Amino acid sequence: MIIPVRCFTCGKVIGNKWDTYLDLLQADYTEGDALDAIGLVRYCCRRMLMTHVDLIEKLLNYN
Amino acid sequence: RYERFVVPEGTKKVSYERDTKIINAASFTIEREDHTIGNIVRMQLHRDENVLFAGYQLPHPLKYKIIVRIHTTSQSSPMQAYNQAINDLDKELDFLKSQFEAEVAKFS
Amino acid sequence: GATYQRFPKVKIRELKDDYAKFELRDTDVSMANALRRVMISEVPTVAIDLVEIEVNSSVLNDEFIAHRLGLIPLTSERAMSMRFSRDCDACDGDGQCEFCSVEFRLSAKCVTDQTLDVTSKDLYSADPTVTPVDFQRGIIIVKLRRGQELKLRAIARKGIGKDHAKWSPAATVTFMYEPDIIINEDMMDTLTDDEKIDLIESSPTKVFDFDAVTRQVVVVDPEAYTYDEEVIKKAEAMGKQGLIEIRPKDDSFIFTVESTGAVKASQLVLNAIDLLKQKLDAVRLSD
Amino acid sequence: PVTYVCGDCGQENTLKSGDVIQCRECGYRILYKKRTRRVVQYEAR
Amino acid sequence: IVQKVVLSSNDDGKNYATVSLRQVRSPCLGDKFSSMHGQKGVLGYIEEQENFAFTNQGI
Ligand SMILES: [Zn+2]
Ligand SMILES: [Zn+2]
Ligand SMILES: [Zn+2]
Repeated sequence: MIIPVRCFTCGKVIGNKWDTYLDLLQADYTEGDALDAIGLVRYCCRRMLMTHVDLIEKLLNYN
Repeated sequence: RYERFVVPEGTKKVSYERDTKIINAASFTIEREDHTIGNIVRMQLHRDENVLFAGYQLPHPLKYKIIVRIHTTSQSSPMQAYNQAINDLDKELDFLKSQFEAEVAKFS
Repeated sequence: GATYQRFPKVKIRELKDDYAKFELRDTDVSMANALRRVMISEVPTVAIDLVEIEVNSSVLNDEFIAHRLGLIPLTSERAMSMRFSRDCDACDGDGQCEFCSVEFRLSAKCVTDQTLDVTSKDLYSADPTVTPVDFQRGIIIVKLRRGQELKLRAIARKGIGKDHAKWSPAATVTFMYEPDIIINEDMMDTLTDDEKIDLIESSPTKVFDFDAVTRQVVVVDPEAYTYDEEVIKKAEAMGKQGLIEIRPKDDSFIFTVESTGAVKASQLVLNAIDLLKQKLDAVRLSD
Repeated sequence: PVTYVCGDCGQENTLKSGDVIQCRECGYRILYKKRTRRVVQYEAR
Repeated sequence: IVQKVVLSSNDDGKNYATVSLRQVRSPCLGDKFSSMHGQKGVLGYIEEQENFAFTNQGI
């Protein structure tokens, strides 16, 4: 539903990086450059943000 | 219920047992330890000169318990070699801590 | 009266809060591995362990919220001085009590017609020493729309990463062997320079490079090597055997330490050394 | 005080007998049991 | 844990009740998994993190 607090494999805090990643995507960045500018170096941490599905917005409408 | 981690039962933390087939040979059984203590104690005993066998083993990889086997020469005994290894490891850790504190104070 | 002691040597190359890089030499790989294993699984921190929920009107269930709250890093400099809750006799758990427990509270309710975020900046402790770590907006917990509400009370305790990964202070601690690279220059002259470019282009990272100012090759940054056999398999594929050679330089390592911020990156190494001393002392023989 | 809500409008009925299962202000036949006030404890694990 | 209780009725005079129970599971030692290429299997061991073999970045 929401972004997980930590990466599954290593345990780095990523839970305060979703809206920043969406803001960088909205200003016409590639996904690799949006993750480079945000500090993620290991590919385990990058696949947490490239592959997240944000289901909380759909859950908020349908009650 | 998540409490049986580092606490042993009414057993000893370390139990000594001097085997009968080979002389100057013993097996120390340590409760609530794993690869961390066993590997450095093993590789410190190999640095000793009156140690002919040193080896550690988990009896089962899902148990938190190790067994350490030492065979010495006649110039020493297994218990002396065990205690000498442990004291050398403490003095090495103290030297390391002093070096690290000096470097951290240097970097600021 | 015998001594068989080692003397490790430390040289820090970059140090800041939450990050440390340092090279360590003249000890064994068993000691470097002991420091790594203890820093991942033995150094204690403080994290939320009990959650008591009064109102939950959000679209998320209670185990989701409790598992999210368990993984938020708190400031834990007191964790070496406080005691586990299995050892404390001055209380019953179940509330705020020094040496074993911290109480947190949270309450939120949306009244606007916009969606309200509930972050980790809404958790208020009854102890001003143990707070959430400051990094932004804060870590998201839940979102509310209108007329929904979250209200709870938490109990944060002390533990280690061997028990649950929420108590681990290391997002990633690792080391690597330091390499020793020799290039036989008497066989390096035998190669024309496009074959030298063909050799250098086989390496995945930037370990070798080509200086045409002397029309030769040079090993620059010999720590970007990753111990794959690609350049050696390339030189064995050209037939020119023994042109390069790489051996791991024994008793020399490079540590990299990152912390979640609960504790500093120097304090993690120092607490690892203290705990490893404390378990070397409790194993002794009395005799 | 066990009370029910209507899943269509939201009127808070109070059923204590076993006559029928029906709302008043709608006429529809679906009701939910309301969550009263109590504390439930969880591990954060 | 009780999630909801729903009470319904019919048009020909019949009452229904439904109670829902919520459970939360992490994988245990005989749960079943498969890739996207038909390689199914069962979980046979859960290993600690510091016992796993690691790369030069710590993955
Ligand atoms: Zn990661
Ligand atoms: Zn207490
Ligand atoms: Zn109605």
